Amino acid sequence: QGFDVDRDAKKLNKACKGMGTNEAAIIEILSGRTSDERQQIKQKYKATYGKELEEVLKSELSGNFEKTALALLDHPSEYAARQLQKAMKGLGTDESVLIEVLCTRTNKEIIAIKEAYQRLFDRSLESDVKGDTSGNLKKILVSLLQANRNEGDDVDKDLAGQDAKDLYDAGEGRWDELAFNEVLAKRSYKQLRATFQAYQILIGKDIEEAIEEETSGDLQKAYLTLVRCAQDCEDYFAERLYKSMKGAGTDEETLIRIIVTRAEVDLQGIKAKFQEKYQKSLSDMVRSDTSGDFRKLLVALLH
Amino acid sequence: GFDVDRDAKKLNKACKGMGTNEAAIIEILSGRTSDERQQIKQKYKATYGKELEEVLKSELSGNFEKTALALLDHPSEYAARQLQKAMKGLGTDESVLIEVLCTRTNKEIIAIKEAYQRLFDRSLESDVKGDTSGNLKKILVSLLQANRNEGDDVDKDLAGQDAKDLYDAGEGRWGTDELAFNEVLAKRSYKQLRATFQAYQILIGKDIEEAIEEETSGDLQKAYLTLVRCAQDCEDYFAERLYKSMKGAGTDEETLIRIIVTRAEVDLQGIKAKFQEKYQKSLSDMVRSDTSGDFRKLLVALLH
Repeated sequence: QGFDVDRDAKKLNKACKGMGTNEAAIIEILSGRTSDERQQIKQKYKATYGKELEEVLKSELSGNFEKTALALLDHPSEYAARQLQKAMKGLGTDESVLIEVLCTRTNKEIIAIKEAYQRLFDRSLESDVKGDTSGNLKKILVSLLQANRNEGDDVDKDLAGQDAKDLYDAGEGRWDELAFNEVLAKRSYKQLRATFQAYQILIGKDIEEAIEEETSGDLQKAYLTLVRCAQDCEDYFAERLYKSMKGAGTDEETLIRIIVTRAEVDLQGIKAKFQEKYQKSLSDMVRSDTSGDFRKLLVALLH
Repeated sequence: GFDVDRDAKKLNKACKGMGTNEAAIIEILSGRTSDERQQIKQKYKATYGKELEEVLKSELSGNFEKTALALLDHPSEYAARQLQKAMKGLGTDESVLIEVLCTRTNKEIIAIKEAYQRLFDRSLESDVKGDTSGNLKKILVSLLQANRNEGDDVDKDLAGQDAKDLYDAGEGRWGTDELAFNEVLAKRSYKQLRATFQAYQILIGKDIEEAIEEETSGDLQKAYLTLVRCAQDCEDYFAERLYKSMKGAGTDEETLIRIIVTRAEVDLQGIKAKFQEKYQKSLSDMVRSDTSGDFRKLLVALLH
């Protein structure tokens, strides 16, 4: 009945500036509330308005802005379970996500992940791990799933000395992998730090050199991850955040998983170690390697 | 302090606002012709000082953004983008390259070559020669010449003679003469090729597609069958490609967008009709069951 170019270009402007206002409100709520507060909001939303909040966002958000929003609406253990289930695509496939989660979680966190996995997918996380890995990698990951790591406060100096000697002899092929599995999975992080410094004194190498020389493949990555996590877990995640950005493609899945799951664990320590390690802030590199509403949400999560 | 009722109320306000704002964007991107929204894109830049495509990239995401930006490009430019994205190695896959080059007229092949030069400072013919191989390279370059006969006359003597040539080029015990198939399927008219196919059926007893499936292989076969099917019934070709791109939980949504967008003002209404007859269900219904979110609303709106 009459093409009005000025009318159409006007309500497009009104709609676009409305998108930015609403997304700003969504970003404000998701990045300004704790996980428990977000759970209270999500429950109150469905009671008052009769719809599941996660469902409403699925129908109006897209891309990595939607993935981050739904990740923040899950419990940290639930999103970790969704990440593990998504990454297990058969034997021989990439295992980095399974190594990252299991080698950096406490006993209570691993138990919460195993509970979430069983509830979300009607199967045990251990069964899928046994069917997706093999060799000594299966042993160590299934071992970590037992969630029985020593988590006391005390250090046994004589035990740290004996473990260091046993780890060196296992690299020489005495009584080659069962010793690394037992020490790295069951000793406390504080006990392992004493074990590593004793290994440096006795042998002359740091334990990471010995691992790089005596192991390879995904098993080496798991041992190095357990060592890095016990010495400085914030430095580990800072490097994983950095390496996931170098490139125009950018593994944004790793970016979301680390920022969301570690938010109320050690995200502030990760940001400090990141600045000290790369002379740039983690937030500054998000702006350099992301864009759109997804960048705006991550920057808000980094404060 | 922390007010749960306030934040949930603020969220419901922001959620209803995004539904309203997206409805306004969908109603315009699907309610205006390509020329009409080309004026809106330039009018938006003059009135508000920001390019519309850049404003949408910062607020839209996913395949909703991909469709929105596809509707704001000329169908020649978006076809050139699809070629540049799918071109990434000597082997790889050539589905997008075969689909576009074997279904466009001379006027449309030129506009893609022009847009590809303007967008990427590169020759589309040059990039094809580096990505393709074998006789698939020779036929796709031959289509890029945009010199196919587009007359209305049909030479019945030539249709019968080309039919004999296409049979002799596949019955040679030395090797299938692929240079002869590249000649007929690329330079004869669509209406001329139909007569060539009818003559081949009468002379040989096999359909021309049955002869291709047992005398060529790989992507060269896919290029031939695409040329035959678009010359025979191009609305039925895109009807199948739309159907098979959705049969599955994965759903190739890139192909779904590329077809609906590049063929919107060409023969999309003919594609929708052939889809209904071919599968007993409308394209709008199958899209409604194999997509979700604001991406589904924008597709349903594009199908009217």
